[PDB]
Order: sequence, then C-alpha cells, then structure tokens
Amino acid sequence: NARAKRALVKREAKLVENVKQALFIPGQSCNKNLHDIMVDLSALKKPDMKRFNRKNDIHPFEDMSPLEFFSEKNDCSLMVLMTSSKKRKNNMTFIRTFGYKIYDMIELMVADNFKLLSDFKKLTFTVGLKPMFTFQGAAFDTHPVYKQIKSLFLDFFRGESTDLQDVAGLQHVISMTIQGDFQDGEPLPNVLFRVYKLKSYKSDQGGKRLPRIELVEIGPRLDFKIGRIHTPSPDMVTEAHKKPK
Amino acid sequence: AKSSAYSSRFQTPFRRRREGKTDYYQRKRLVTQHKAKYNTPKYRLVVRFTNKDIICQIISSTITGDVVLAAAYSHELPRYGITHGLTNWAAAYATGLLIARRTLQKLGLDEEAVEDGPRPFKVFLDIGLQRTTTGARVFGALKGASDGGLYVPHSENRFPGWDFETEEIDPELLRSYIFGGHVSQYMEELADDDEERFSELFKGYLADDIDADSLEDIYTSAHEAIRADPAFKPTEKKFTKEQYAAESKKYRQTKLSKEERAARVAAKIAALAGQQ
Amino acid sequence: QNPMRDLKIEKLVLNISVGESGDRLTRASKVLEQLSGQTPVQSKARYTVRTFGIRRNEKIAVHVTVRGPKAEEILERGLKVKEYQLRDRNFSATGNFGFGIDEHIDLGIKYDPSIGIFGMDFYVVMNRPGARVTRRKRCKGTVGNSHKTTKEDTVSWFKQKYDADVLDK
Amino acid sequence: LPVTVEKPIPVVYDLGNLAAFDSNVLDKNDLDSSNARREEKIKSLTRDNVQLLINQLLSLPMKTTTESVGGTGGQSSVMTLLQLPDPTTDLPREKPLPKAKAMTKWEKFAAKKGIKPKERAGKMIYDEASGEWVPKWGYKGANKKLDDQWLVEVIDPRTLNRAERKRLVKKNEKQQRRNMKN
RNA sequence: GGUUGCGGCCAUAUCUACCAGAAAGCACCGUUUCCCGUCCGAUCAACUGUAGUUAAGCUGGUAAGAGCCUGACCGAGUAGUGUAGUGGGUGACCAUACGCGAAACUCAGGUGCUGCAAUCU
RNA sequence: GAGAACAGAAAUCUCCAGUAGAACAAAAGGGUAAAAGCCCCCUUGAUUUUGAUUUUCAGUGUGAAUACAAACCAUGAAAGU
Repeated sequence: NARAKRALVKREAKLVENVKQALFIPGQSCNKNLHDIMVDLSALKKPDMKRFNRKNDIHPFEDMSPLEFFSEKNDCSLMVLMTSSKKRKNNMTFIRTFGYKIYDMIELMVADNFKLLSDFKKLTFTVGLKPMFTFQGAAFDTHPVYKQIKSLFLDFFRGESTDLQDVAGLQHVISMTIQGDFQDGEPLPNVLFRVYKLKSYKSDQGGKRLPRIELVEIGPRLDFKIGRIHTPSPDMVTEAHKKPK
Repeated sequence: AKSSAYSSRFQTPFRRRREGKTDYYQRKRLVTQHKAKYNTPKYRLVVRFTNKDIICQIISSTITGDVVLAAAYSHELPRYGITHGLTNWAAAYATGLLIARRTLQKLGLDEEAVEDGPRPFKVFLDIGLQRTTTGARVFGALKGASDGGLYVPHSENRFPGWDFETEEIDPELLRSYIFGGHVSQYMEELADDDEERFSELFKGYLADDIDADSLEDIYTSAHEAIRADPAFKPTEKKFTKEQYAAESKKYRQTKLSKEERAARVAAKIAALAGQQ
Repeated sequence: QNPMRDLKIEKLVLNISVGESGDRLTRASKVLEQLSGQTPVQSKARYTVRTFGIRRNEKIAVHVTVRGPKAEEILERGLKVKEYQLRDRNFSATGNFGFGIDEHIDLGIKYDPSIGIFGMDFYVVMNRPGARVTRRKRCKGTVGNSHKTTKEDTVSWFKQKYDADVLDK
Repeated sequence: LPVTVEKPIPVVYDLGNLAAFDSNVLDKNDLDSSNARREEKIKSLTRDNVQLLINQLLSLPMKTTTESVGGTGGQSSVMTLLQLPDPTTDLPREKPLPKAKAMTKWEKFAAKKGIKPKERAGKMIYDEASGEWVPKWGYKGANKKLDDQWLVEVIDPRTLNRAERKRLVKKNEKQQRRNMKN
C-alpha cells in the first residue's frame, strides 16, 4: 500500500534534487567487446545506472518515441546507446533528457582505439565515488559542441553534490585536453577519455602542507570523435537554468 | 525435460548466487554505506564458517572485483604457543586479537591521514549466509577484535553471556568463558560420568591432560603474546608453482582437438550406425 | 559400490485427517502428545470441500514428525503389528513409503474409549550420505541423478534391512 | 616538487563538483593520435594542471565537530572535513519546479469566509460514560460509537448509521474528484 | 595451479551421464552440558579432523547433446525515408537520384578470464 | 504427475519440479526470487524548531499550518532501513 508509493514519491520531482539516473538499452548491433565497453566505461556510476538485456532496431535522432517511453517508465534521465552501421560505424548515442522529454541528442563517433582497463596493469579504486575533472583548452569554452560534451560528462559523472568532503575518497580524475586548436568550418579535434588518479607526495617546497601529485596511466584510454548534434529551444534554457527559490 | 521456447527465453540467476557465498540483497544495503552523507572508504568484514578453517577478512571494493586487504587464518598459532583448536571459541577470540595486532602494526601507529590525525577505524561486518544470533563464537571473536583495538558499532545483546529476558550481562560467566569455562566445564562434567565422550573430544588435549587452569595459563600467555608480536611470517612455498602444478597437473584432462573428434565422428559413421 | 552410501531414516511424518474440529481432534492429539512429547501442532484445513467436513483456515491437520531412537522403536512396532508385511502400494519414487495401521490399540495401552483410539498413517523419509545439501542453507547445491533412491530402490529397501515383505508385489 | 605552473590564460575552479577548467591554447598535433608520446605528453600537461589543482584545493575552510561516536547526520570525533561551494555553472535539472498550487473551492472558502484552518491539536479525545481516553478516529473511537453498544432506542438503525457515513465519505470523494480534475 | 574467501562481468556460466578426483583447504558424517533455536541437534550450536572421508560437495574433459556469443555489405549500400522537376499524375503512385539505412534465413568459428592473504608433497 | 490403505475428482507427507503463469490497492516494456509472495517478534508519529506561502486587530521579537532540513523517535548485532 506504500511500496510503489515510496518508490513513486521518489520518482516524483524535487527542489534540491537527487542524482540523475542512466539508461543503457543495447541497440540491434553490439559485440562482446561492447559489453566490455559499457562495463569499463560506465564502471563508476554503478550503482546509480540502468542496463538492459536485448536489442533494438532504432533511429534515435529522427523520432523520439521509444527510448522516451523506456526512460519515462524507468525513471531516468541519461539515455545511452551504441548505434552501428557501415557508414555511421560506431556512431554511438550519449544523450541527456530533460523532464522525460529530451533536451539535445548527442551522437559521438566512438573511435577504434579501444584500450580497456585491462589494457594496463590493474589497480584499486573506491567504487561509485565522485570524481574530479580537468579541462584544458579554450575550445572547451569557445566550441559549442565541446561545451555540450563537456557539460554532458559534467552532469553524468557529477555524482551526489554534497558539501562535506574528505580527501580520502578523492582519488580519481578525468583529463580533458582537446586534440589541438581549431577553426569553425573544418575537420575537428577529438576528445580523450583519460581516466587517471592523483597520488600524494612531499614537494620539498610544499612539504607537509602542499603535496606533489603524480598520476598513473591505467585506462581505459579511449578517444571520442564527434557525431550528430541537436540544438534545443531557448525556453529549454529558461526552464533549465533558474533557481528553485 | 524442458521445451524450446522455455529454455530459449528463460533467465539464469547470478554466478555468485549459484553458490552460498554472497547475500547480494544485503550487499546492496551495504554498498550503500549510508549512502548519502559523503564519501569515506568502505571497511567491511567477512566471516565464513568452514571445517578446519577460520576465515575472517576485510575487503576493499574495487572494479577489478575486490582487493581483500586484511585476512586472518589458523596456522600462525605455534609462535603464540597454543596451536590446537583451529576453529573453536578460544580460536575465535584469539584471531580477533591477532587481526587487531597485525592491522595495528600495518597502520603503523602504536609506538595518508592528512595532518589530522591518527583517525582510528570502524570496520563493520557483511553477515554472509551465516545467520546472526547470540551466544556463539562469532561474537566472541568480535570481543577479541574490540579488545585488540578495532571499534565496531554493535550492541552487547549478542555477547555470549547475554540475557534477553532481564537484560543481564553476566561478567562472571563471561570471565569463565574467556579463561576456558564452558569447554573445560563440559570436559569435566562429561569426565566425572564417562570417558568415551571425554576421549572423543580434545583428541590431543586428552593426551596432554591440560586442565582448565593450565589452558587458561595458555590463554594468558597467548594474550600477552598477541599483544607483543603480530609477526605472521608465512610459508616459504617450497616446491613452487611448477611443482605444485606437477602434482595438480599430472592427471588432468585437456582438450581433444577437432581432428581427433572428427575422427571419432568418422568412427560413428563407420561402425556405430554405419551398418556395423 | 557402497563405502558409506546408506538409506538411514530422516523423519516419520504422520498423516491424520478429521471431518470435524473439536474434542475428537484434541483427543487423538493428546494421544499424540503422550506418544511423542512434541505437542502435535494444528495445521490449517486449506479451504472448504463441503463434502468432507472441512473449511478454510480451520486448523484440522495434525501431523507429528518423529525422529531419534524413538523413531526406530516406533517403526519396529509399526511394522511388527503389521506382521512385518505391508501392502503392494505406497512405495514412494524417493525410496520411502507411507502406510497406515488400523486401530493403534493393537500395541501396548488399553482402550479407554473416551480418549481417542483410532487408525493412523505413517510416512517415512530416508537419506543418503551426500544428501545433506538440502538442509544446510549455505552450500546450496545439487545431487546426482542416479545417487537418489527411487521406486526400484524402495522395493530393494522394503526387501532390505528391517526384513519386510510385500504382500503380493 | 614545484607548486606554481604558468598559465598564459590563468585557470578557473568549480569546487562543488571538484572541477578545474583551463582556457589555454594547444597546438593542433601536440596531442594527435599518431603520437607514441601521447601518454607522456598529455599526461604531463594534465599533470601540471592537477598539480595546480592540489596546490589550490587544500587551504580552504573546514568544519570541526566536537561531538563523539553517534553523530546522526554527521561524523564521529576523530576527523575534520572539507566543504564544497556551489559551482558557477547551472547543470541540467530533471524537471520544472515540482509545483502544486490550486483552489479546490475550499481554499476560496478559507479566504473569503473568515475561517482560520484548525490547529490539529490531537486525536485521543475524552468520551464520558467511559472513564478513558479514546481517539476521535483511530481505534473504533469516537467515529464508531453506534455499531458497538447493545441497544439504541432508535430495519436496524445501526446499518443506517453506517450507510449514512458511506454517503458522507462518497460526497467527500466526489468533491475530491472535482478538485483533482480542476 | 587445486582451491580457501571475495568477486568483476551474468547460460561459453545451466540441465542431461560417466570417468579422474592423486596433495591439501573441500565436504560428507559421529557426539550434545552450558549459548542456544523451533513441533524436533530438521538449521544453528560445545569438539576436533574428531567416527566415517570420496558417493554426492566440486572442477574438468568425456557428447557435432540440448540450449547461447562473434564474424562472412553473406544477404546488403536492400527496401525507404525529406533532399530536382508539369519526371512520371484519370486512380491503390513508382523513378532516376542523392543524407542515411537493412534485418532474418544463410556460411562457419567458441561453450568462462582476471585480482589480493593462503596450503601442496 | 509419480506417489497418497479410513480419505476418493479437490483432506495429509516427498520428488521431479512450473524460473513462474511466484504475487503486486497494476496497468504496464519491464520489474524485484533469501522476494513487494505467508506467518513469528517489536513498537509509536497528528513529535518540536527554522527559512520561503500567507497572516491575525493586542498584525502576539513570528501565532496558524504547507514544503525542506536537523533533533529525537522504532527496529536491528550491525552498517542500515
């Protein structure tokens, strides 16, 4: 009389909201290494994430019925898919919604340089925790789609925005450094999935107070090519960028 | 005998479910540490009740699957003097002491934590598929961990010696318990009446004739020894992987190749149903 | 080969049905209590049949599950009074049988008509070394397809120890 | 061992989510695919960046708590922790404001008719001829006081009591279905 | 490496029949004061490997076994969807042609790998 | 179904088992299998203290309730719920 009512009042909105939930329903085409791809690449938002079992012959960017249906029905906001073809080979969907509708649909050509976490020496980790991000390049702020993919990761890998924090579970980071300069109207630089850590050491000039941080490369060292991009309404900005008050 | 649609649609349980080695339902209530205050590492406890083994460990949850950092055993007893009872209640309490001492020395405090301070730990327990009750060896081992130097959130309503009608902790019975009261009391209350059961139990202790007083001297000396040294230097592993696999690999079956198995099919088409 | 694999008894469950709830049920049941020691519980009549005298959640089933040396004794009595011979049927596909004795008066006590002296039915359970995988919650596992006693093995066992005979197959 | 890097465009921080953003320029092929020094070079650049991070993110205000074991929405004694500001960015929400506003034809009554909504004191009300406290509604209480006693001194009128109450709560339900349709 | 413990991913992972199970964890299975649990030592629990320990526990092969993954644009640049028109047009419309885009059957390949404390003659 | 002498087509005990059609204040694409599917124990919840909605003729250094947070609350050994 209250189970799917506690669940329902969770599913209901909030003012100072919770974390946002992800959705991974395989398309009509996958591969074993793609099973590996999903696990290793989304391997941090576990728990708060959704996976599926079967496949779909689907077109995401034309109509927006089916995955909207699935997401409304599973209470989530972060749709993902891996769409494959001969021409649009490896043109995956990393799309965020807004209010069970969709804000902007993003498809990245996922490059063929798949370097998994087992591609290097295994390490430890504190699972699920909230990561750090670094973003180098003025294109991360002057290139609209670089801004889009930036904020996409910034709201997917964001985690629970909680004031209190402790150095201990503050270990891991993404390194974002775009593949060089650009100009508008030409072939584009690509993004680098660069999962690294921050390891503490005396600076001999920072010493006890200021450490010296060293990162270790373990993977999964992946790359991202841009794909097909949407550009939603400005009323979307009116509803999306405000305050509860 | 199952059909085609049945077994071409149906679903499997989990692999670690196929065995009695994980209660994922509580693993999902633990992987949620709270989990909404803020980030702070996991310190969990794993106990398994196996014959001849006292398996008590402390894991780190990782994407590489797990890295159990802390571990306890039974074979490091001769250095503490008492060696028998690799399972019993004295064993539970003793290893609860010993894990405390080793993890103490491996933090390296007694005689990164950024500028403040020592920060003593709080290690919990994920119950596993052993049920939780009172009056047993599990919570005696918990007492051992506590009085060694762990700090576990719990109540004493579980400590053997706990009264649940009039909520009474019996410090006298617990003291007798600790110095060898219930076990050696069973020994003598069986021995004043019969020797066959008395002999069946304490298979060497019957031959060394150690009375409760002397095994409580063992208790004391071993307590002070645990507090002294968490040394725990393991086996040298004589006859390494090569010779271990000489044993474990001299009588193992390997794959029968496609040419051989197709020749077995050739047998099937020549003599079996190929008209004798 | 039989190094250790035998067919020891696990438990003897009685199966008594009543077409009424009252002093009759409780009379045969107090008889059960003096017989066993563990008070014969009440189990619900599943739901009404209306032809047999039963309704829903009535608590009309009373079964006792006997173990321990008392079990060997009650089986020796409950075959001796059966003349060490039972009927053709009741051999379970598991290696057991459920058979009944008319008028339990036939052994021991006197009648006392006003306490409950009726006909009863037993159902035995066996076991094989290796079959304790069901009982232990942990190590939840399987058994061999041939390592489990069946109808052939319960005919074998009705021939085997306790030296029982079958009354025309 | 160093602490200060050179940023020809000095970097920015956004700490509610533990982030830093640089607006410096990169040569086209400095980070390209065909590099076998891709690891060393890009990892050294972001190494300088995260050096900047950890030199920045340590002299902040904290929150020491003088309470000991048992801190419900908080900590034990032994630690001292670091806090987070709000990031200078508005990340995507999930909904509009979870609003619920209406009139339900009763709110207009509360306003125009000078009716202050009641104070909801409690439930266990005192019923004479009993000698006890029994709730206005909650244990066969002051609600059900006619389907209990033995004679009423006025077709049984008890069933009539119950059916009248059913008509009442149904009128409640009709005027609630209206309010939830509007 | 056997595996003890935890797993990561959840049928290559299970079910169907053997054989091997040579070391040690691994189990089967004997006892019952006090802690104890219920209708019961059925489960827990006081004892060691105790009495029985390879028959299940358990891995493997053994079997084109049943069921499941990958690839052959293999179908397939398929149909088709908006992209040129007084092309086609009495009508249920198909084209050239460009964005994109097959799917299944099909033809074969395979029926579990990693990490940390541990014991091996 | 194999079983199942009083008792059988529907009275009580095992087994293979239906991966469920487990049973859901359902309707779901789905979906919990040590379960939301039964019963055995435990208890009060309409607590109070503070910012936003307003708001009273002693327009009550916030009195009224709404939402949110804590503080306590019951449970459990326990992190938890």
